[PDB]
Amino acid sequence: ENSHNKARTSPYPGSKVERSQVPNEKVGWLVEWQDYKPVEYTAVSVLAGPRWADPQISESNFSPKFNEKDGHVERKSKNGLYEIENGRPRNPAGRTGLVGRGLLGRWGPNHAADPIITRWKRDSSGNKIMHPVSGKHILQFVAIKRKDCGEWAIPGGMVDPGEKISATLKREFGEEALNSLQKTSAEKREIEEKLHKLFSQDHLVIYKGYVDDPRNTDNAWMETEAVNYHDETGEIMDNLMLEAGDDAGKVKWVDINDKLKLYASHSQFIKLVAEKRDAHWSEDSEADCHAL
Ligand SMILES: OC[C@H]1O[C@@H](O)[C@H](O)[C@@H](O)[C@@H]1O
Repeated sequence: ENSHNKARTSPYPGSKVERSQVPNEKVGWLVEWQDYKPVEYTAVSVLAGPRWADPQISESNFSPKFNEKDGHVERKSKNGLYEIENGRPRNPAGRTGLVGRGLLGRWGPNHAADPIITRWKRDSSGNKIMHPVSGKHILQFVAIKRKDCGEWAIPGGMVDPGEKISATLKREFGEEALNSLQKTSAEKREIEEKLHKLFSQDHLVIYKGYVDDPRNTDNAWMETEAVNYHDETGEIMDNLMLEAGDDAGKVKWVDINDKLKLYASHSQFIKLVAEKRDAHWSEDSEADCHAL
């Protein structure tokens, strides 16, 4: 039922490295493939050993505790246990044609968080807006357009070592969508005040676990936790100006519907939020295909 596909594209991000070909029937690790010969690649930046990266497996003093909280490094996958073979993790979604870590710092799961902040779209009078096709109100969420992607996306990022997911969600939203890193500390508190209120009133976990990402390898992969914080009355997000963080091209409130084109698997997350919030989704019924 559909193997990961982005995790098998070439060349590997930021390189000219080509992955070994993996036929769809041979994606699952359960499938025997004695001749499987993935290319080995770990980015120079990762091999250099920065603070956010693990050492190579051979590193004498390195004894990772996979599938567990390993000190300041969360090695548990949100999709359950992952196998350890040849002393290293095996991607839970299957073969990718490349071993090593590529651009990912950690062996195993590399955690990210995606805060989906939503509010109902409102008119000049502060009332919700009903869509005629669905009869449901239009919901909006805060999206950013990165300069490196030029694609609209949920404002998320990597969990920092020793940081809790709830903290990552709040930090990323503030830094990326409210440009909090460029605030006078005084405003950083009016923000943490509004976000404190927001991040405690109406939240739902939308998705947790593996994400098909082109940075994934046989031994390291991305995982995210997408969580929706919703402002039902609009009173929390009404007087909060959006301002793109240094690494977000633009930021804006985006109307949600099934025509929305988003980065990665963010459109699927948004569809789930619309479902849970009873928001408008179907833009075109395709009824004219029978309308006569
Ligand atoms: O692709 C999975 C995740 O990767 C992270 O680097 C991004 O910041 C997230 O928005 C994305 O959901």
